[PDB]
Amino acid sequence: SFRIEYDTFGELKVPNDKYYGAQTVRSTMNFKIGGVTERMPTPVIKAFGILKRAAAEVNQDYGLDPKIANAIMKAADEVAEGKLNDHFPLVVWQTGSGTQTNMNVNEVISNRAIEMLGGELGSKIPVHPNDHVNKSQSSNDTFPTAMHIAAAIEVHEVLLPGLQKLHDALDAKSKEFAQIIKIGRTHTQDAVPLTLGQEFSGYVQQVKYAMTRIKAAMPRIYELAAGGTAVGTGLNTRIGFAEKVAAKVAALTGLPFVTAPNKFEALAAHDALVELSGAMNTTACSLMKIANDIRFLGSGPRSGLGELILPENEPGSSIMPGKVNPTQCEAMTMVAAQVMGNHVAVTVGGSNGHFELNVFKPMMIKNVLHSARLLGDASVSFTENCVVGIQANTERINKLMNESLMLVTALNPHIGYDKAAKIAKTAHKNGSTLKETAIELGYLTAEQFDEWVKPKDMLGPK
Amino acid sequence: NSFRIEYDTFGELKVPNDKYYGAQTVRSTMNFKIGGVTERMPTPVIKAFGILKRAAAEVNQDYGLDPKIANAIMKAADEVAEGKLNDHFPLVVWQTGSGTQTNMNVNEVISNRAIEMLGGELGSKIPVHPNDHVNKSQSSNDTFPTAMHIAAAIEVHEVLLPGLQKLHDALDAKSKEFAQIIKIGRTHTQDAVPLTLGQEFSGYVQQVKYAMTRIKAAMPRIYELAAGGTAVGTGLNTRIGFAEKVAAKVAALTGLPFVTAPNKFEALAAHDALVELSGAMNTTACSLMKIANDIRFLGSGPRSGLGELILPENEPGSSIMPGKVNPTQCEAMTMVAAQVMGNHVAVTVGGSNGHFELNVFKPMMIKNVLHSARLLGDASVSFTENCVVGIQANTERINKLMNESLMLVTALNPHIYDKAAKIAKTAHKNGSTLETIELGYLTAEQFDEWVKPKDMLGPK
Amino acid sequence: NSFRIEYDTFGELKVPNDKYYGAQTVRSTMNFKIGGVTERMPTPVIKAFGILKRAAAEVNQDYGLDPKIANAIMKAADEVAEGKLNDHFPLVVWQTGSGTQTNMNVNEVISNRAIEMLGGELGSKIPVHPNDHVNKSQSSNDTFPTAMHIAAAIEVHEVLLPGLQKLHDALDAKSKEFAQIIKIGRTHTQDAVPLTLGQEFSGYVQQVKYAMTRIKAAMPRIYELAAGGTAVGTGLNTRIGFAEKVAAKVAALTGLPFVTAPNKFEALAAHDALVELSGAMNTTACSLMKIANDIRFLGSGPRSGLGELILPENEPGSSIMPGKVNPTQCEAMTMVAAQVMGNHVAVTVGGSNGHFELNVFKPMMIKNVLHSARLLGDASVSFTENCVVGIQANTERINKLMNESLMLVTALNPHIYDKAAKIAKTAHKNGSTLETIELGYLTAEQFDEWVKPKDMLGPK
Amino acid sequence: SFRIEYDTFGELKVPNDKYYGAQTVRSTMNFKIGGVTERMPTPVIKAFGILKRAAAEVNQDYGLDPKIANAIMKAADEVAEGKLNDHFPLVVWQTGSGTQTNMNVNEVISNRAIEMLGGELGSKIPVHPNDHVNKSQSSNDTFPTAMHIAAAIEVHEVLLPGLQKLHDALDAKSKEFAQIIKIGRTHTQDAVPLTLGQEFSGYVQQVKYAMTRIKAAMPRIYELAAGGTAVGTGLNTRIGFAEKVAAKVAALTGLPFVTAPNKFEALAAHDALVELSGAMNTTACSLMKIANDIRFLGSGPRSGLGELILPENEPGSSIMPGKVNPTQCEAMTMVAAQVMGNHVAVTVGGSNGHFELNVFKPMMIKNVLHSARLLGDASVSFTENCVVGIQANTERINKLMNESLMLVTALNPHIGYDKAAKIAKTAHKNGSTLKETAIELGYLTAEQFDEWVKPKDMLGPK
Ligand SMILES: N[C@H](CP(=O)(O)O)C(=O)O
Ligand SMILES: N[C@H](CP(=O)(O)O)C(=O)O
Ligand SMILES: N[C@H](CP(=O)(O)O)C(=O)O
Ligand SMILES: N[C@H](CP(=O)(O)O)C(=O)O
Repeated sequence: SFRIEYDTFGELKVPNDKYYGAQTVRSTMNFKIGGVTERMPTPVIKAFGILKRAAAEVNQDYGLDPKIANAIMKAADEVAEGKLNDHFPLVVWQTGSGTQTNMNVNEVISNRAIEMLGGELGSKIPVHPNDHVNKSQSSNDTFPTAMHIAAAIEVHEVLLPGLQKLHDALDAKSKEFAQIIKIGRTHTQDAVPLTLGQEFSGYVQQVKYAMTRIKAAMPRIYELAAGGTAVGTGLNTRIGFAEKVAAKVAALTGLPFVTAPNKFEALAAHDALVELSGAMNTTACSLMKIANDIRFLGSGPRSGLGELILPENEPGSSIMPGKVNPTQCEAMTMVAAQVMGNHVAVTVGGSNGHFELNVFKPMMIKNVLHSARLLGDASVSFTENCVVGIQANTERINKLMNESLMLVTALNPHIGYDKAAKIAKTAHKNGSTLKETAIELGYLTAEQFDEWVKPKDMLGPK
Repeated sequence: NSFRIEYDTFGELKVPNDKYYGAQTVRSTMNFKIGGVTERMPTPVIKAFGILKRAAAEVNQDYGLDPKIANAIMKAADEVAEGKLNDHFPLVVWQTGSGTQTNMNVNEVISNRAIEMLGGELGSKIPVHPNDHVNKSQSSNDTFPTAMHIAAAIEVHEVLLPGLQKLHDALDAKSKEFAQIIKIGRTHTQDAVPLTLGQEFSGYVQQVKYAMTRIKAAMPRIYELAAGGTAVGTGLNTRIGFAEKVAAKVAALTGLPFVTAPNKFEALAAHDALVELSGAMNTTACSLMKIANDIRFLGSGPRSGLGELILPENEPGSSIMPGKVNPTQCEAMTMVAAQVMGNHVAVTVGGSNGHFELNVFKPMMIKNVLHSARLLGDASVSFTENCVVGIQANTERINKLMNESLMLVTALNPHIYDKAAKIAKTAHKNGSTLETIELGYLTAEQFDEWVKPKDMLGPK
Repeated sequence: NSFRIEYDTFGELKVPNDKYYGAQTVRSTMNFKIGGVTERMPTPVIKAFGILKRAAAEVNQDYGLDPKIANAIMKAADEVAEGKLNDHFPLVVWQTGSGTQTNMNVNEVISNRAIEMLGGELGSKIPVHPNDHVNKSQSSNDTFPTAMHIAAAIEVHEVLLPGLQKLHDALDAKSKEFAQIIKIGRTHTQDAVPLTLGQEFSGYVQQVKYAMTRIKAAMPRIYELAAGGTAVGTGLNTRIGFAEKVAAKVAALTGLPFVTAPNKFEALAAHDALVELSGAMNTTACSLMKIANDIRFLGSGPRSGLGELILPENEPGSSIMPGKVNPTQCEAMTMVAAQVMGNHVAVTVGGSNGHFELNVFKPMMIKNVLHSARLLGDASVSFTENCVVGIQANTERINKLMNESLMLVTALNPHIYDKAAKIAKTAHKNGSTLETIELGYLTAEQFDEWVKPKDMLGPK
Repeated sequence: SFRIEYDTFGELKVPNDKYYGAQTVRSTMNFKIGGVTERMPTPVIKAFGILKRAAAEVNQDYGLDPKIANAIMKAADEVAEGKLNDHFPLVVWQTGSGTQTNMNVNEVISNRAIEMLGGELGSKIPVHPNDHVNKSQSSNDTFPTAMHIAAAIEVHEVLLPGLQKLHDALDAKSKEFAQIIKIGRTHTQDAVPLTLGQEFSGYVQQVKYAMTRIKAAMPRIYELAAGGTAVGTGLNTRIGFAEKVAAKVAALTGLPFVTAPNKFEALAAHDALVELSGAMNTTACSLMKIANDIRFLGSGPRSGLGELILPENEPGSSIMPGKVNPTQCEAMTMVAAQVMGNHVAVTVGGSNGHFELNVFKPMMIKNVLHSARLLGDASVSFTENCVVGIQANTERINKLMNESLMLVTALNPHIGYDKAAKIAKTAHKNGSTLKETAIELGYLTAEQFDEWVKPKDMLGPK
């Protein structure tokens, strides 16, 4: 059930049902940091598939045998399509260049291509991991290329679609709640009116701006390092390889990938991952506020604010009979907190480049992909399992709004804020309504108050 | 307008005649124009340098320093320590990472003030030489870390812990005062089962008690002083016993248990103790965020919020929303909490980036630690005196909110939770009281026996 | 010693006769004693308030404000904006989370200075009333955010970007100057293949160019002003057109493309644009950490380091290690970089903690954003003028380090990597040159043809 | 291959080969945030096993049938021993109280106990998830209890043993290198001498202090919330239950667990997790410095510092023939960066408690366990695969040290620092040695220099 491969350190049993070789087994022995939970994220593996596919096709221009190139392309496609995920056992906590994973990809594509050409697994015949699959490449330019492909795909496939669904659901609710006049709260204190639609329009703008911020952080993610080789010079690669590989990846993905104009900047730093993480960090601040507001507006049902009725997805507590909780708000705010921590991890990695290579690469892409996936998935879940089903408690909203002492703000231009403040202070002290306190105080008539104090008229400038 | 003329190996320098600093300091002001006066080395570091140079001058008498000179250095150093010469320190945090510029600034000011006391000429280095006398047996590499730990320890003992002690005592007083008031608990922000306002406040008391324990637990390695390590930690060109004598002198002058760092390489190459102390203040900030934010929300209204607490009014109300008054001390405290968390990340990045024999992020690290300690201390005093001590319970409102809670039916769980859930769901749907006799699970007399909030405050 | 007497609803207040602030400001100094003078509201916020109140006064003439009063408010506001009245702002960042105390401080100072210009009595609110005239059509809730964005935009355009532009141009000059010098690359800190010192520096140039692009990309939503939202964003008790006219007036006064925020609820309830701008400065800090740290290590020695660069000497050497000179500008820059990263976390925590219609972490958020922008700007100028422009290449040392590198045998990969690895391993073990003819893989003439560093700088 | 269970929302197919029930399947449908990578960490599941075992035994004092109690204890033990890991499919990104996981544990222990008593899976007969397995408990007090048990075990079993191995290996090297005189570097510049043993003693102290800091952060992790129930009052639990459960967990683990003196503090906040994360954050700063120093000291072999020879564990690069890299230093520094980010995630969660319950619990324990595991595993790997095999390049060290211009510091007390500075400046400008420059300058004789400038004599105070 094992074959035998060798490196300069000894012989290695390799499971016969695995496409990886001696370098990968050696790497599993040397980097036992975290369990299977710490394995290189799938999107990086798939991006390596896309990248090696592109390199194999392009390398035909620079002397790669079409028969071999074709088999490498088919094997690479299987990696990209997630058919060979079980042949990647290596953790994030490896070489800072992601060398072990590049070798893992080179070995798996080599042996799968060998199998397709009816060769012997482990023979490197006729497909050699270094001479064919890694031709014109280093880990130094391929791992960054895989990071940017993986990041771009996760943003377009998961993060932005998630935020789009949340935007559309919040906007629907904004329109639905456009007529409902509620009380504003500033410093958590009773303030002047606004519509529940107006409050929700704030959330809509925040999510719209989140998608703008993420798109604004993508242009330099579309720059691929492929062609820089060891130090960015492109030593032992051919003129045009960098441009052709980038164009091939753009064609394969339908995303506007281009070669990095400066390969030194592309290898020595991952400032684009720090930039993208920063956009997701801003998104996390927006989502924390939206989810926390909805949590508190839905609080009660009796001794909270109780302005919103949130959908019940789970049965109530057995220890507090029938009690139901804003559980999607909790999942979203926990994700928001995680993204903020991930961002600091990305920042520390990004700041610690040395000369020609930043060697924090696996850690940086792990945190960026984690944040993008969590934000995308949480946005869908928060939308489908909370936002779309939110109802307004119109009776309660109307009571809380009408009872607010700060409706006397409407009397500011009519009787001055000194007299308005006396009415509010007196009504508060007496447990009285504003109307009767103003009549008893003799600042206006019952008919004047009913003309000057209409919530419907306090929703815009005059 | 009045300037004297000093020289360094780079040229002549105009030095204001009314300043005790010299050529090294003026040169440093020309080379490090990063941030305005707001970015000047914090006063506690300057004062700690005063204490340290005072200790070194006295101790150096054992190692050949003229008592006449030593005495004048001690008097001038004491003036620095007492904050009499703060205007003679114009240098910013954003200087050499060893804090060399500030050490030289201290050496020059003490030198010229001592010269003045001995009737010499300012700028002459006669008879008190900044390097040969004031900096004798020392480097910036061991003195700046010594000043950091002295400054940090004094700020913790004089500002941070006294602030938290006042907050602890005020919260504990309120816990006792509110021990009889039964309110409704909130979990997930939802109506929960009863607890006393005293019980809720006892949580806050424990958090502040544990904050003080955490800060004290982070101090033992702050009491380790680098003084004696000189350039790289070997103690090259310093005398045997100097390290122990200077530490003992600082302990005697401050009444704090300062000792020489057992490993001077660890003391110069890293400031892990500042990262540790920042971490304690970071935990404290999480506790204070929770306490201040809870009190903010419990005080919300006065009508369309929770309105359980009445917070003292310290300012007149808004003119834009007439008479509106806000939990302003809660805002100051929660903004401070957020600042401490950011400061902690700055300290961590500095702490992680030591190179070989010297960490050269020293000024940035102590600035953030002193900022956090000062803000936490001052905010704790202000939050205590201007909010906590004056908090009142809205007993009428609390009683209504608690009695009306559907989750009082939890008391019926051991008596009759399936049936309890039906009562709560029905009462909720009907806008009825837990009347809902109608369901026929108990008599009016049984409900009055089985549902007493007074009995739901403990295990049985 | 000279005091006048003002009143609020809480009592009488002594106000220094030589101060333009009033009862609200003195009350605020009594209630918010958190940090010393170092924690005072940053000057750029005060100046931005000057610009904003100037704009409001002029625009308010359309909505019934007496031109005589309006004119005096405009002159007094201009003095605030020009930094003539900085001593009349004693309030700290750690106040109300809306920045209400500072808005009142601005309203009072402009009121009393305008009163003085019109020959009235200081403290009288006659004929210029702080609330009725200077604060007309406004709340703190929409004015403080407006001041934050004006202050942030001006600091970015006047300090941060000019600083990075100088650094970009200086690095680019050096890139061109060093375009012919072939050095050894380092990956994992290990000896790698050649690149030019110009190529390495072109990396730094791109990083700074992209930093300026990132900051500019983060500005569009900073140009959105909240002015017109008043209390909760509805614009209650303000006039139609006021929001657009005030934004257009600020744009005209500053020459920056300020516009009214399309959604005033988003503008009051959150400061996501400050979190976005802080994020751009956070990325910039990662770029500058790398550039400054690389130059620090490349300049290391002069004998037992890398010693590829000769950094300008700006200070005299150490007296403790005679003549020793250090990369002090690199230390100032990397300490600033670490500070920006911490500041960013403070901004993020504040930004995440909005409640309903108002985020009340406003002063803390703008303090951290302005701190980061100022430090990055000033450090970029200082690092440029006092280090980068004067950097020299040690061509003799660079040439030795590069020619002796075992990884020049990489050039032989396409000619003869198994054989290339044997040559490197043998030369290393023997302390020999790549002589190692002995292995017999090529002739002395073939090696001289196949191994030219000049040919290893590009793809073929 | 499926049985059928019901909740108030519909019928649910439950795989017959799974011990979880309707609440768990419902939770998998409602919380699709991240894949299997985001599943509740195993140590939390195992800690739930220990906790439910303790509760079942103790509950016999308060009316739980011994027959049932015994079966619950056996099933709980299987969870604790990691025999039933595949029956826990729920993610971290659930209810902030960890309610879904508590229910998952209650269901699995219920059905496994039912199976042991020959009952029908899904019947809740005779072992009821709520009435028996969750007896005297809430999620609010059990999830915090599981967090502290999991955290304490990870610290004692993984983190501290890892740091102990690193401490001992660094101390061995300190002793081994005690005679080797190298050049100190301050600001990265050539400084005065110290032994390689002295430099390594710095690292030893940092790791010793790391273990002290972690132990100093444990006392409040040993406080268990069990007994607080819903809000901390202990409503619907029995007097003595809190103390007995804590004592039982202490006995089962051999760790000094005690009941939290204040259950309000224990439910409303997780300040102890923030405290422990802070200790691991300080540890990360220490390990960043140690790993980065060793990386740079091992740099070359020719155009770096080259003072250390690091063990080769992998074959050299094929693109740069024979090039070998400090890969364990990279794994360690990437872990250090991750711990710093995790710490910010923990801090944000810890700061955001509301009234009687902090609902960031799963996110906080995930980050704490991640940091502890990574630090522990990286410490072992860095020790075994780098530190124990480090050699000194004595020839190179001796050259770099003897050539340093700052050996003239030894002449400070003999000829004053002004004359010493002239010698250094002149020798530098002339490319000369200190000795001959001092003779040519005429500040001392060849015999005086050889007496006054001995590196052996510059290693201590005089
Ligand atoms: N990691 C690369 C070499 P590779 O491309 O083999 O990963 C380096 O040493 O710089
Ligand atoms: N900064 C110190 C020496 P000093 O004591 O002069 O500050 C160094 O160069 O290592
Ligand atoms: N702070 C504002 C009002 P102001 O404009 O008085 O600052 C509020 O109470 O919402
Ligand atoms: N989560 C608890 C109830 P449970 O114990 O069922 O998890 C709450 O609502 O406070």
